Amino acid sequence: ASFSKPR
Amino acid sequence: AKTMEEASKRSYQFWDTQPVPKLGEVVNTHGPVEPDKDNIRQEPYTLPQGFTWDALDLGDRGVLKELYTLLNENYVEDDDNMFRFDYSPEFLLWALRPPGWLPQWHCGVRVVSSRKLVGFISAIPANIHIYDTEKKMVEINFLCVHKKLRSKRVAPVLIREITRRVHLEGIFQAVYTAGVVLPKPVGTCRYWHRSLNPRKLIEVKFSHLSRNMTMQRTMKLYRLPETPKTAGLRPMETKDIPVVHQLLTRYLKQFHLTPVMSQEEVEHWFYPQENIIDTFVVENANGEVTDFLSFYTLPSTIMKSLKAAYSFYNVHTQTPLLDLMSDALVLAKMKGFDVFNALDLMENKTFLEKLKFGIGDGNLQYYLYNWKCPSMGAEKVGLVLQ
Ligand SMILES: CCCCCCCCCCCCCC(=O)SCCNC(=O)CCNC(=O)[C@H](O)C(C)(C)COP(=O)(O)OP(=O)(O)OC[C@H]1O[C@@H](n2cnc3c(N)ncnc32)[C@H](O)[C@@H]1OP(=O)(O)O
Ligand SMILES: [Cl-]
Ligand SMILES: [Cl-]
Repeated sequence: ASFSKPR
Repeated sequence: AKTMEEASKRSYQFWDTQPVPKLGEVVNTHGPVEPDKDNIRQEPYTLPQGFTWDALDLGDRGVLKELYTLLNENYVEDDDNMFRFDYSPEFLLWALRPPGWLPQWHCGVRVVSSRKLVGFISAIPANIHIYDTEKKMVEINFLCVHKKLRSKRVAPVLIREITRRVHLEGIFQAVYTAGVVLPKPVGTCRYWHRSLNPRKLIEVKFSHLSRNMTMQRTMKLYRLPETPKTAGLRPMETKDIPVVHQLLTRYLKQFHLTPVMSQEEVEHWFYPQENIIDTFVVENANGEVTDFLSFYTLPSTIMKSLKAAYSFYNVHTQTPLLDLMSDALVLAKMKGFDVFNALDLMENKTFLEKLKFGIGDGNLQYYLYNWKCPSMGAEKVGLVLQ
């Protein structure tokens, strides 16, 4: 799994 | 390493020993790396002194509590270390007890003396369609080592032990995702985010006010209708299980990596559970269910709470996909989500920019264990993991 946020 | 340029330089002490293709390798075959084993190691792998294996019975509420505590304090974070997934007990039962689940595959590591839970990895069974082959595999999830045990080589032992436990059951392939680049991705996806409550997202630093744009301007850009527009949209019910199963199976045939779900598996993964999984079907003027959308719930602790929806499987045969996803956003907004997340897999690139999603900074790499096949573009990946 990966946790991403706006770039 | 999070990019294929960083992974170009490295060497892989553990993965070089495993039946996966080499990072440089370009693959034009389809099949196992090594043969099915007719004799399997009967003894668990040796752990460091003072640690021991334990299969976690998640029907025990205190054990389930130990697991989500381990995960909430030590599992995946955003790379800025601002937010960590906040896995609920009920979510974990959904993700970890699908049909065919096995207790030995909920594989824990405990301190011998105190019995404290300090490591975990899980396998769940899944039939997987990969190019022209259907194989029984497992999906590996929730590899977690306690922050104070990190970098002590416990992860490879967890991997070898769950591999052994899966081999004992006659299964020799696995699928798994990771944010890091390892030998060797079968496909690479990007996360995208759609603001629903922009005031909260900018306040909690999840997003930032874009260049020369006011707060008032930002809410206006992301404003959504109060009710969905698609005629006949309603929550999935028990009577919809067969047609949802039919719709999904036919729709997934166009992709190259997909699950093959039984009707019981469709019930488990899609039947709505508040604060876990939402599924809405489109029932038309003829009474026919022609489309459905689904997203699961995974909040994050602000290291309040960040309430996030994750796009799951969306199937269209008579409603335009664009319209279906607009209503998904409207529904998530109604249900109080702050952000709606989706990958660029399946046909999602056809709606991400149109619906004002913004690209994220992470990669989600997909991997097969002991299956050598050509890599594929994100739009041919038709498999979503939790
Ligand atoms: C037939 C059945 C087969 C079944 C098994 C199929 C394979 C299953 C594969 C796993 C599917 C997981 C699916 C998910 O759950 S993906 C989610 C992974 N979990 C997290 O991100 C939670 C937060 N992080 C942690 O808890 C730790 O950092 C973990 C436990 C991830 C690594 O622990 P630690 O930081 O203390 O490292 P180490 O010193 O002990 O060991 C490092 C070695 O392991 C390699 N590594 C690092 N991260 C990952 C990763 N995410 N997948 C595979 N390998 C990973 C690493 O490059 C190195 O190998 P090499 O560089 O030496 O070669
Ligand atoms: Cl269990
Ligand atoms: Cl094939």
